[PDB]
Amino acid sequence: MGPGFDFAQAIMKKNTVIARTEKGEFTMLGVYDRVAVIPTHASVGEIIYINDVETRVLDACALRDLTDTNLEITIVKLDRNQKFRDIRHFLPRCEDDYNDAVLSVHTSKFPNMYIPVGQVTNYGFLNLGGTPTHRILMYNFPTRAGQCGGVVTTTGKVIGIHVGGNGAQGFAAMLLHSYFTD
Repeated sequence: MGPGFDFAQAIMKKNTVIARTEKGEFTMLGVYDRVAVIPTHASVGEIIYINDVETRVLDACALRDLTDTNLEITIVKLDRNQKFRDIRHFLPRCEDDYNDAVLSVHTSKFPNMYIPVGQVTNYGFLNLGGTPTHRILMYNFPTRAGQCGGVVTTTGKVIGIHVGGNGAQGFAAMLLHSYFTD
């Protein structure tokens, strides 16, 4: 409907796949080459379904900060026959607050879904499902089951992936450029 939804759609149309684990279907953001991200609670194993294709996982790493605190991001390298468009130049370098963000989801349950979530706070610490978690972004939208892995964007930046909610607020894990230096 506007330039925010334009940037979000450009990311969804080229840089997302539907990932299925034993814990459900997730939006999955491809970042570069065969490297993607997913919430750590997806519990990625040796095999994952990518757009309903059985795919070997070549590597999977649950990120933690240097205080050894959960970040809720898992970086996956996929045994896929095709590379993602490289979007690392759209990743923030530092922790920040944002205006006018969109949360975008693409699953069997929620195809072509875009939510204007508004202002995004650098919230920091969250007890997420009982797990102390750092680098959390917060937005005042009542997000629901099915939106985990959703991509959070502003115009020109891919800033996070949706990892939870409390019924009134939604929470995303930061994406930082430094996670994807090769």
